[PDB]
Amino acid sequence: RIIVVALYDYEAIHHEDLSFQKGDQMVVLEESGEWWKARSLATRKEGYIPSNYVARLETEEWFFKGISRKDAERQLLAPGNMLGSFMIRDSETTKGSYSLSVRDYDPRQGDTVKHYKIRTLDGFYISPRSTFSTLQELVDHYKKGNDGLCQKLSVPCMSSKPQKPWEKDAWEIPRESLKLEKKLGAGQFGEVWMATYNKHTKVAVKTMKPSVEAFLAEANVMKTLQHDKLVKLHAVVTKEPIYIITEFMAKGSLLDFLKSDEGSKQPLPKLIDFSAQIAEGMAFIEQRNYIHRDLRAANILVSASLVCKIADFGLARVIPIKWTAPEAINFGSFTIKSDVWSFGILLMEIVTYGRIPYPGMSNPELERGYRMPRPENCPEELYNIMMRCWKNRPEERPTFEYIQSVLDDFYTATESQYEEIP
Ligand SMILES: Fc1ccc(-c2nc3n(c2-c2ccncc2)CCS3)cc1
Ligand SMILES: [Ca+2]
Ligand SMILES: [Ca+2]
Ligand SMILES: [Cl-]
Repeated sequence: RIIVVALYDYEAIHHEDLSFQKGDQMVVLEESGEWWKARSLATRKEGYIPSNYVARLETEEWFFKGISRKDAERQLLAPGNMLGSFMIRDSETTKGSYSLSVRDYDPRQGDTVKHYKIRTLDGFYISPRSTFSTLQELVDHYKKGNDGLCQKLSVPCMSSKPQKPWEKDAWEIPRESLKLEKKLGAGQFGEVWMATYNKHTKVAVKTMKPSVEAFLAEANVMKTLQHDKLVKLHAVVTKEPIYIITEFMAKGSLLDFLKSDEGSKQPLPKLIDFSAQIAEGMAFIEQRNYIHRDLRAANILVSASLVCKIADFGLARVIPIKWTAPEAINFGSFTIKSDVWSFGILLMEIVTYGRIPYPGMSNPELERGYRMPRPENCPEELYNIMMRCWKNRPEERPTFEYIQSVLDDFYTATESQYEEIP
């Protein structure tokens, strides 16, 4: 007898899925991954529901599960929030513990987010003097007054409806299910379309010009590489020409967005954030021991809410020298370090708002030790990161883990990560 509650509103759009509202209790009948079979207690109907839409602490309006410090910082500084906006989350360095992230303001620094460790007793407390038995007592307390905090607690961080999962057992789909509506891009190997799946789910389809099974297997490799900074691979059409179905990114490629009007209005910390998300994705690729082979702003997608994701890596294997490292050009040796070089070039693209890497220079001719000069708006240390990425010896290039760690806390000293309260 398992009972869960709905965290968000969900309207059914399939044959056997259920419609429920925020707060509706339900009885779990079967747990089958992204989709569970359950029975509503309000409608008494048995059907399918998305797992990530229900919980059995998560039910609290001020708790956010599985999110990092940087993620909290991003979601709190997002539009729709104010001073005092806060959240309680799973600690990222203290496994099993919790942390509080609060939005603050201060001149000369702008809008910020402070983070406080929450210590579990052997109850909870931020300050040893003021202790609480439940987290709800903590939040209720600090909503009354700072009491040591950077700011008085106000309203929980604005919750965002999660991504609707792909329908069950729909990895291989019939072509008739798709209506390719608007061509977004074309190339030598195929084209890219904005399309609709079964009249309900907007997706992006990549049509591949005409081995079948081997490519299919490569796609089966890609499908298991799921990450928030990697484009979600939903479905595939098997009959030629092969269609690759992925999630739709509203603002398209990072290149086009940076060259766009809205992109030119994006400040430097936002660019740093973009490249930090890209670095995180490439770090996920790095930990899994894989290779992108073609890292550029053109191969990075941007969601509607300004989220940068890595797209279509590994497709290159089934087949850009300015983004390519010397060790990969002269000897065809492609490794993660060449991806680091490529990431340096990408960094340069992002700071220069999509500008061509070596302007005025043709592909031929680096041997004289020439590196791109630092742009006027580019920070010296960021340029230092670029230079570290552009090193002749591949083994002397930084890891994507380290690069991500540096870019994430680019404006924060290590000591200033979590505020200390006596
Ligand atoms: F399977 C895939 C389908 C489309 C793409 C794709 N390739 C490019 N863009 C998109 C894309 C566009 C819009 N939404 C999502 C992806 C934009 C510039 S080049 C990649 C993989
Ligand atoms: Ca500086
Ligand atoms: Ca500290
Ligand atoms: Cl029942």
